[PDB]
Amino acid sequence: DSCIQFTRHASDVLLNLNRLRSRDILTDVVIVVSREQFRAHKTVLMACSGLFYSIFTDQLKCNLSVINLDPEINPEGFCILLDFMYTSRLNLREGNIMAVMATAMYLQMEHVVDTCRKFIKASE
Amino acid sequence: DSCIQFTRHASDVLLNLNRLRSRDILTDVVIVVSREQFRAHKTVLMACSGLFYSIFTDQLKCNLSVINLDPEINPEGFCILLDFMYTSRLNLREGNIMAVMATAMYLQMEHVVDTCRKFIKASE
Amino acid sequence: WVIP
Amino acid sequence: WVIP
Ligand SMILES: O=C1Cc2cc(Nc3ncncc3Cl)ccc2N1
Ligand SMILES: O=C1Cc2cc(Nc3ncncc3Cl)ccc2N1
Ligand SMILES: [Cl-]
Ligand SMILES: [Cl-]
Repeated sequence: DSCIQFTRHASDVLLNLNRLRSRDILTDVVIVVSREQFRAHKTVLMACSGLFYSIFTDQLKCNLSVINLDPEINPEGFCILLDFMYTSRLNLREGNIMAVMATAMYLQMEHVVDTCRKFIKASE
Repeated sequence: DSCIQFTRHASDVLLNLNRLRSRDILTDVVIVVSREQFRAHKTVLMACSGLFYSIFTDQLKCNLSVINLDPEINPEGFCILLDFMYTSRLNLREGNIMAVMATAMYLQMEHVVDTCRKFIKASE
Repeated sequence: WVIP
Repeated sequence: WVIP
């Protein structure tokens, strides 16, 4: 087509989605991790994660307001990834890289799994 | 902080939100324009428009599944702007610029209003 | 704004 | 990935 494009549009949208999350506006699901609860927007979770995409496209699960993750999932690893989903920023540290990579593999967040693999390989 | 950032994350999220819109997945509102109906996600509309932000933060309106726009709003102008919201791409043409600017002013989409004003000024 |  |  002959469209023009606003360079900062996608970033501004994500920033506003994160402001709605902060203020708990229009959040429609609770993600339960080892008895730690995280409120989010189903559409943002689906846009970021192959696991959430599969869950919320399921005819029965699409209607659930609570999703319980596998007990092996670490709440801090989940929190870091949820923050990444809403900001593009990943708080990757020596002390959390293993939990973050394991959580990203479970959530099916391929780009996160990729940078974790590379950061681990650099330290060996 | 000491975060790393994935450059394409915001764009990939918006692309996935637009794929959900295309497939009518988890859309939660119908926007009615001069008897033309547009399905969308309330959170994306709020992230893009000052008008939708005000509407869906209202304690009564946040629960509506149908929103009727002012009858002076042109459905094509709305369609072009809804496409912009989900893609960052604006189909701005000599034949639609007046309707697009009027719709962007009503929807409170300041960056769109800005480029319309500049494109109009260049033609005078 | 840019030409994409 | 970048340093923001
Ligand atoms: O690594 C990843 C990130 C990711 C996101 C999604 N999301 C969607 N895919 C296609 N159409 C719509 C949506 Cl919402 C699916 C798989 C994966 N895998
Ligand atoms: O031009 C514009 C675009 C736009 C978007 C919004 N959205 C939000 N603002 C702040 N926190 C959350 C959200 Cl969702 C408000 C005003 C305007 N004005
Ligand atoms: Cl990812
Ligand atoms: Cl705008």
